[PDB]
Amino acid sequence: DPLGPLG
Amino acid sequence: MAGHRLVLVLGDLHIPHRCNSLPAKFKKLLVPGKIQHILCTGNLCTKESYDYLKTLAGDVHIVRGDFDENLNYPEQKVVTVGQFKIGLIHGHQVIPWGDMASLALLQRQFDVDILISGHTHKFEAFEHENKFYINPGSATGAYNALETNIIPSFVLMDIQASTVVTYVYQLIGDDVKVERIEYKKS
Repeated sequence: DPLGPLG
Repeated sequence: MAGHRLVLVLGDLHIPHRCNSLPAKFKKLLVPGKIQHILCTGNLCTKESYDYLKTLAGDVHIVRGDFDENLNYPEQKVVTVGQFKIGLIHGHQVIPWGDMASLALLQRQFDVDILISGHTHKFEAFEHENKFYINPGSATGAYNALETNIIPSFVLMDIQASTVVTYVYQLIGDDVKVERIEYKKS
């Protein structure tokens, strides 16, 4: 969620 | 994200002349095994940065920047990912830089849903007349032709069906800002 697909 | 296609979009690194490496907090995010395709606007500017991109994904596409050493890179590229036709060019060919009229001509000439360009070192991702335009900025914060206050940034496109969700990563202060921008095909 917070860093999108890189989280 | 089964059935999603993740495309990293970045460029204007200008390693090693203008910058030594990507920001540490970007490198912690950019790890192997997640990204499917890389679309690079160019100005790496050397083989060492191309090798780095290959550590992140097998499928790396690059177009020729005006400072790239590798003259084999194409001036422009069109690719299809999911339902989207995507155009890629470094953008030093666009005068004045970032010109909306010139980019829209390139959109029509390439016949693309999404046009990616660089050269300004200023992130932009926006819809204009039902087409989508992405500039990932400079992932190193390299100075550009005019100025030095450059925000490091890159983009990740999450493509599914006729929707792309574009995630923009910006280093503001020493913290990463992440925002989500949706574009849908008609």
